[PDB]
Amino acid sequence: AREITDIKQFLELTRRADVKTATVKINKKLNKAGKPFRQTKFKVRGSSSLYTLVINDAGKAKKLIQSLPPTLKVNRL
Amino acid sequence: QKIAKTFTVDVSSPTENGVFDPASYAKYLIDHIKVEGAVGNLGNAVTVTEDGTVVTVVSTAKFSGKYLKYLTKKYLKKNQLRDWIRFVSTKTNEYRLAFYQV
Amino acid sequence: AQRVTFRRRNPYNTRSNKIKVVKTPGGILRAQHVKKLATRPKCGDCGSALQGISTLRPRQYATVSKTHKTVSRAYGGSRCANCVKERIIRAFLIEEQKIVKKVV
Amino acid sequence: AKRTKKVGITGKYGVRYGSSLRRQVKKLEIQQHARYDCSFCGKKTVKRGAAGIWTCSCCKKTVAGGAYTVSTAAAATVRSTIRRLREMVEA
Amino acid sequence: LDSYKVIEQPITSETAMKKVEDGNILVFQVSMKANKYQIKKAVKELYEVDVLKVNTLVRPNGTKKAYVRLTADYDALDIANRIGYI
RNA sequence: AUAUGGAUUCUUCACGGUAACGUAACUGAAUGUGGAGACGUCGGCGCGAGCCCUGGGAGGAGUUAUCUUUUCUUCUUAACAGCUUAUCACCCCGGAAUUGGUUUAUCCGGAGAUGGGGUCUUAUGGCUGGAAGAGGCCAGCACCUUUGCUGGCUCCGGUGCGCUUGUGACGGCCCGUGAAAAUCCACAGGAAGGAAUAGUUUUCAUGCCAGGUCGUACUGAUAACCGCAGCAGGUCUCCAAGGUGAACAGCCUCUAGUUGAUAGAAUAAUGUAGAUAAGGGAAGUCGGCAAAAUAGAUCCGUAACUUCGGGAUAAGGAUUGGCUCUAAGGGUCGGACGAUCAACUU
RNA sequence: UUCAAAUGAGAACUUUGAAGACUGAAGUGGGGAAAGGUUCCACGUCAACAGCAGUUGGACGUGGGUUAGUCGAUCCUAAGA
Ligand SMILES: [Zn+2]
Repeated sequence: AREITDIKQFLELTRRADVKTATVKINKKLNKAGKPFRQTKFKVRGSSSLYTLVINDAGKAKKLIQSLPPTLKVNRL
Repeated sequence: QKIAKTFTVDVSSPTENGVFDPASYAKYLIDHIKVEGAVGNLGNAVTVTEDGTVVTVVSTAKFSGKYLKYLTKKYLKKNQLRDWIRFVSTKTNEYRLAFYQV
Repeated sequence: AQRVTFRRRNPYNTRSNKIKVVKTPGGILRAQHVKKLATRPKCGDCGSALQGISTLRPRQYATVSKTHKTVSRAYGGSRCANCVKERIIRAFLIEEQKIVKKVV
Repeated sequence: AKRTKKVGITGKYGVRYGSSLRRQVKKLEIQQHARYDCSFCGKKTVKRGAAGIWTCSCCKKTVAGGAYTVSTAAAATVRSTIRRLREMVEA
Repeated sequence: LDSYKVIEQPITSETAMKKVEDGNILVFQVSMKANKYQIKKAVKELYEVDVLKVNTLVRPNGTKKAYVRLTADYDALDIANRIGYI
């Protein structure tokens, strides 16, 4: 399993003609000081690797789930 | 530095059936709790308040849920109330005096 | 206080049968056979080890790129960076001495 | 200080083997463990290994020589005689 | 070795009849000379199916047993019904 | 087998750094040379892992005549991938007596030390993905189905002449110097061909196909092997907790395992194994045979003889429990001390 | 070693529960190499066998069971043939 940090590469990867399935995981964490935030993980299945992107902001994850390609299968949880 | 935790205990199921009282419970707690040494050293450090439907303890010194379960089992065995009542937990630091499966 | 076992048919404590004890995500202790260590490549004259070149097993050099097995200079992956200055200087001086002996 | 009166290195042999044999091995064992001078180095780092073979720690050299000392009197005198026979044949 | 010598019998013990149900795996008895290529070929050609893998084992009695797994587009229950034994 | 991207080129076969060297790539025939595979035994020292020990907290179980913030238990993180991490080794500046740096162990410096600044191998650790969705521990709710549901918590640390094991740099020993080949990689050499209209790149990234034959059950020994047998006998190896203790000795205990070996009733002489004994102390017997006595550790002390290394634990004396204290022995933080933390020896 | 129940024609010896002890991590524990060859598991069963017994059994009768691109052999060479 690999990991990507830049979002353009993630979107590009969701459109590699070989990815079929993705998964959206929700993790209730805490930011080491006082507050529980809702970290989100996007996991795209390749054919020899599995790629992952981690977002802490909720709005960015909403925009991701919005602009995901409308041809890819997505397992919520 | 001294962030006070709160311990709330439900007593209802035995209380409403004649087999329990909350006032002796609260007095037993307030006079057997130890601080740094023997009992009787609660100088505005812990506070026990009875309500009949909830018993509340607030402390600032060393305290835990295990200490409270220890003192409660002591009280119950002294009053011959094991085999009928059992101390349990519902949330983190919220407890209740349920019944053994009669 | 939990005890472990070999995981292959070889029951002896030879060179190729080396165990580590590991804690799995299931709560238990388990053996794990480790592989042999790697030696750094050596100078062809100096005998010393070489910089830059990564240390692996022999076959594993067939799956690594060309930059992990060489440096950017003459005798890049075989000689020493100091056993090369010497064999430059000696060649130059020998040709010079030959030229002077032919002049006289 | 001197922890032994006379046995020295051979103190490891204890009471065994007889006195004269220990007195004989003492000379050779003191010889074969000392450090000598490298000539191509200027430094005193020579040290035996595999009798006959004397190795420089620095300088990575290797010389042949005696079995318990770098150079024995016989080969010294042989070298002297060859050095003497050099001039009479140069001219 | 024709594909009538290769596949000899089906195995019908009630421990084997559960793999065809849950695991979707046909258990066969093949000849001591067939290999994992010929077994795949013969099964595919006799029952027009999609074989995913074949495992084999030489039993203590002397013969050789095959575990042939099918793909998600077929049903070993129905195929064994067509062969007759269930 | 190859297609889609990327890089190189009209200077045909790439750039940066003074240097150690760096990188996503970045052609190389015959012949030649190199490296790994590839190696003895011991000693202490440093580091890492599992186990042991232990503090706070979140749940569950035990005891409670009296006492105990108590006793036991759960609190886990695989191969693999990316970023990063050190002893050694190396480079640049500099030019050292008033001799310096330095290991438990004495070696190093004009053949360039100490010092300042950098480069490398990644054992080994740290973080992130794999991965909490898994596994563990709890609470509630439903049952003549052979089969389920929903909630929670799964966190933060300390210590070491500890045990087991891996590994690094050193030291010692030899009239003893402690395998070979398959296989893989690189270097030197410069054949051939090609570009800029398409090549070169399959040692850069992603994408497609396949991986055959035999073993695989169970025991491994006071019942599975070899002994005429189901014989108190024989035969190679791995893992391995707490106390007492110098200790893998003896004695007790947790996790696992066993409760197997004909039984019942009485208690004579004898036999076998284990003990005590008044006064005497070898008078017994061929003969102190067999038994008895001594025994750990700390201190005072120790002869003849000697191949000077030994004899030697020579011989001969004295002490040892429990409890309350005293003095000595360290780290890390602020430039004489000031604060705090931790261990077990005398 | 002991108590009760269950099964059985029949119980000191089989099964369950309760108590009492033992091996004491150089084990009476958990795995293998060679060797053995079905001794593994289920069902039934007691003519003989397990030096008393037996409803038990590695016995007796009938069936089930061993799945690999990554663990071994296969490949290499050593002393030697
Ligand atoms: Zn020298």
